[PDB]
Amino acid sequence: LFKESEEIRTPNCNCKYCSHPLL
Amino acid sequence: MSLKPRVVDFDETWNKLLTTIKAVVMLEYVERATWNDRFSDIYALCVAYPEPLGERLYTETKIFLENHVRHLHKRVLESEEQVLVMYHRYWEEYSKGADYMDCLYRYLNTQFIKKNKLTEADLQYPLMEIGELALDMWRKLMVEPLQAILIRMLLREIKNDRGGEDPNQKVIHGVINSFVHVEQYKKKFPLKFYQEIFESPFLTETGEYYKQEASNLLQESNCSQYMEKVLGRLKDEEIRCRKYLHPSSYTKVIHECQQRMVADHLQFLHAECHNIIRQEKKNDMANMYVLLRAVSTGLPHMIQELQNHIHDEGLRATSNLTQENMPTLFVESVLEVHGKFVQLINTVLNGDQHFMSALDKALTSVVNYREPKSVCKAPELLAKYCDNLLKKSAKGMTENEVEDRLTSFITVFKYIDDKDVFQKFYARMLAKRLIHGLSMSMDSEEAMINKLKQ
Amino acid sequence: MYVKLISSDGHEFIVKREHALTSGTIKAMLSGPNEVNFREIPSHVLSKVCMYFTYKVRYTNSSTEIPEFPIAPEIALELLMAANFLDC
Amino acid sequence: MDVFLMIRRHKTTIFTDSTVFELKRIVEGILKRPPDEQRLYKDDQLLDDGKTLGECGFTSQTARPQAPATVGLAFTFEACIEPFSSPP
Amino acid sequence: NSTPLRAACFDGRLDIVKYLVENNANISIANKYDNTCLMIAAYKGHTDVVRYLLEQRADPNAKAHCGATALHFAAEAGHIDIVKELIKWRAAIVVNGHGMTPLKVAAESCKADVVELLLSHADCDRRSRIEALELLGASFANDRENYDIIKTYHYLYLAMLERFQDGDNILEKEVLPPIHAYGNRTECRNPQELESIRQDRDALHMEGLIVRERILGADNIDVSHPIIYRGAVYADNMEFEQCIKLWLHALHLRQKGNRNTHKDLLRFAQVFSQMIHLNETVKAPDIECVLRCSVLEIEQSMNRVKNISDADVHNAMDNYECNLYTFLYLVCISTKTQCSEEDQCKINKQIYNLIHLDPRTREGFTLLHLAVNSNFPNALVTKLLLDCGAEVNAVDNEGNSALHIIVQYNRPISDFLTLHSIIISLVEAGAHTDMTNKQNKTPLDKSTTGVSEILLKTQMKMSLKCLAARAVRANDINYQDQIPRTLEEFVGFH
Ligand SMILES: [Zn+2]
Repeated sequence: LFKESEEIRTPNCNCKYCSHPLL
Repeated sequence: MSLKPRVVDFDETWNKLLTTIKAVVMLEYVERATWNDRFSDIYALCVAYPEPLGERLYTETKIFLENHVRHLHKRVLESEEQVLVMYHRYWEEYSKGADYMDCLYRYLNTQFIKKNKLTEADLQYPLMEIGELALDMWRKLMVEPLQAILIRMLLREIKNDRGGEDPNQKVIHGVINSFVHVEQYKKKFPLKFYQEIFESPFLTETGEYYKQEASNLLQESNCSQYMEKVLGRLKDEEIRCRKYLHPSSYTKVIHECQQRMVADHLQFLHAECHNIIRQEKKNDMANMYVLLRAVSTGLPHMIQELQNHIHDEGLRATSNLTQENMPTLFVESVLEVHGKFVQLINTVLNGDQHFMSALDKALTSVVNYREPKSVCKAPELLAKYCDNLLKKSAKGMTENEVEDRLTSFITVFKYIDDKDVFQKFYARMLAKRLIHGLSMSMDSEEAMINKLKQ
Repeated sequence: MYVKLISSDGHEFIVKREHALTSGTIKAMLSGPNEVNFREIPSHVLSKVCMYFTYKVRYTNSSTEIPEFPIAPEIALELLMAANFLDC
Repeated sequence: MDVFLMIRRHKTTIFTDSTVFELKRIVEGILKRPPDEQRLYKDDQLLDDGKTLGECGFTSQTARPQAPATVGLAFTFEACIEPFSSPP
Repeated sequence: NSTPLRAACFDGRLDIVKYLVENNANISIANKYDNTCLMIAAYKGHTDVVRYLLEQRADPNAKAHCGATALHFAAEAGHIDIVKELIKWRAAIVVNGHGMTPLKVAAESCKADVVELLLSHADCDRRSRIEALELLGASFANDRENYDIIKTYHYLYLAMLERFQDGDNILEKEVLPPIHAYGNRTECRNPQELESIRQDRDALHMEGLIVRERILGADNIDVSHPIIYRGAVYADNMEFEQCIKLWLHALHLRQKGNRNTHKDLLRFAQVFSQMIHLNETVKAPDIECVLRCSVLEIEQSMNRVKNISDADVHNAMDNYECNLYTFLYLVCISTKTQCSEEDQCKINKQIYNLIHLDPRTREGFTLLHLAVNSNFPNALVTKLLLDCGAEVNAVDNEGNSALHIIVQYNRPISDFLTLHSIIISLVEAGAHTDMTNKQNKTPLDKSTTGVSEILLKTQMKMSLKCLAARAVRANDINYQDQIPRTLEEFVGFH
């Protein structure tokens, strides 16, 4: 049906609001 | 020989080309050999190895053409009351010159300006071909500075033509066609200049003039005289449109003229409609129909009055005879009414679908009426007619004439609303006549049974 | 019907008008104020472009095969240059 | 039928497209001169009038449009082919 | 900058943590984002690891690179035992660089009991309590998986009563203006309105959305995710129009937030693909115009971003190809959906704005090159691209042109009409038939399908320019300084 935005976070920074791209 | 790029003195070649173009755009005579050499000169200017001189060529051609158009404008404006003739003369000369010099800058038109002109997407969402450049700055500096004067003279002359005097058809047709050719190549809405500058003022002036003329005619003349006059004026308007204006504006001008002519006074025609329908005026029937074919208001009232007149006449004719004891008389009267109104419609109303539908409605109102004491008497009378045609009745009757009578009866039978009662009467009388054995022929009876099938 | 091509060298090539009306430049030069005389094109180049006009009319739109035009190496450069002038 | 010929008169060279006499009539139509006052020469060899054009040696193989064959034309006694410009 | 102690704290092994600590483990040293072992353990909810590190005099009030603390992450992850321990160890209330407190953090994360404990904490003000309860209710209203209508209404009602708890002074919500994208409903200010709208589930979702937008609008927070879920549910409800408006507002907020949206655009185009497929589309081209303008702005900005820092835009480069594929799909939809004159005019305006700047890709593909090759081989897409100002003579990195790729089309008999239409369209408006690509080649020679060969051969118009260019290129004769400059390029073409 629908697939949620992935939003799998950067392990280095734990602040959920911070958005650090992962290579 | 030196087709390879060379160090070309732009000043000298431009000076020679300036003398050439001045004769070319003014339609002065230039020798063919000189033209053939100016082509090579243009090619040399467009390709010079130190720096292509094409941009300088375009800029200097723009300056020369600007000087030319400004001098033409000053000479035209200095003239008074001859603006139209003078403008038409220089428009012919300049159109010929601009079409010729587009050829003379062909290489510069397809190898330098083309690769730097803004694309179609660019314009849709200042460098453009030299051939149309003359027309474009003609727009910029001849009509735009003089559009008011030009439109005033054009409208006054066309108003004079409507008055009765005949102006120069060629000059007027030329100036309006120039109002289009100046934008003849714009790749989008070529008539924008035309629709903006001539159509709107012309449409407004025609509307006002024809409102005045319609009021004057309505005051002056009776309904008939007025209506053939307004038909003649519409025809003369079509003629004037064909003579002067561009073809695409004919429909708009005719529409405005007719809406200002009859749509303004539809109440008068509608009021006269009852009397004119019921008092046969077949010529005015056709004229009313052609007048109100365009305006939507006229047609339905025409239809209603025609249906009312048909119903009144048919009901009167049928009600003249009561208990005639001969149903053939009623059928013959109905057939006569139907044929008369069908031929009237096909003659004056051109067999219009709405009018024949109204005739069918009126005829259905007749026949299928409860005014006689016996309700549903029409199917019974139809049955009696069919039996009298089929039954021997101690009479020798022509089979072909019986077939003709049956074919005529087919129409009135189609007009009657109820056929089940007629079918029951048919079955009963068929059984009766089979028991008594009185009939013209089985095939003749079979034929009308087949006629019932269709 | 017939147009006289004249080279800068001095030759007078005559070909059917419809043959020579396949180049925009020739149409331009024949329009506005016959006997078209190039003061620039040499003889051999004009001969090659003339043979091209007959080649355009026949053996074209031919599904079977269309023969390649033979262009000599020495004349190729100025023939290509004449292509621009004639706007072929 | 598939014949294209270089008819040459000194500097002048016309381009044509099977009878020799009808070729001379075309020469009438172009150069405007009587037919019997002019004699054709295939490589300076006289061709008799009224013969079939194919027999003289011109055919679809050797009269192709991209490489037409040459026929010398002289007004009745001969007045020679003038060659083109030399390739640079 | 990672340390083995941090890895041990991430794993959750108490024995390893204590063994390393007793053997001179460094705690005050953090990672590249300045993250402490206590704080990562708090985010992971290892109560034993957290209580031992606190015992080891490790700083509990540590400030991360964004200002968030261990209490923040423990509240976010719903670890009541951790936040209780940190409060025991006197964890100070710290507002992070996102302008949010651990109470507010737990409020946004729908950790209702963590919110309860942090309200039980002494150092809380009435305004903070009210805002925390309101945010908790709003997040519960639009939560993807922790959704609860009853909890939402209860917490919002308690917050609003606390607003009205004092007769002398009543706190009135600073409600934002109603949004057409949201549905033009206005957030409630009085308990009566909330009691009226608690019956309507959709109205309470609306109220939660407005509360979240008001509370988190000032801060730098990605608030689109609840909007994403709400629009997904509305699309599941066939309410595409409100769904479309919701995703439009989400894209606008993302543009305000300067966040990558390739996935969002991909989804907002995939929804169009599906709703076209169901044929229930009644698609509005004017809406698609806003999408096209937005994606144009996004792609231009991210192209500039790639230009600024090439070393970190490999993923952004991939998103660039993805965005171009999405735009191709949008053009496919525009072909699918009929448009009005003004709607088509705006669509062509946006497409022309894209085209005017040449969007080079890997291997040099332009819009039309992507439109012709297998990505399929859309026809009216290519025709519209050409009509909007795309270049038929555009050169790829390999050197090919538009015609080269399309004539190199597999499966010619199927979609033969598309192939023929594309060839006819592209040869018009300036396709050179014999553009050599890389080493000398002919697009007729490159094509391997007989039908396409016949098509362009019929479409060929010969000229001395092409034939003589071929001869000079084959003979390798020097052409510079002896040829017109415009024709210098033409010689290189062949
Ligand atoms: Zn070519």
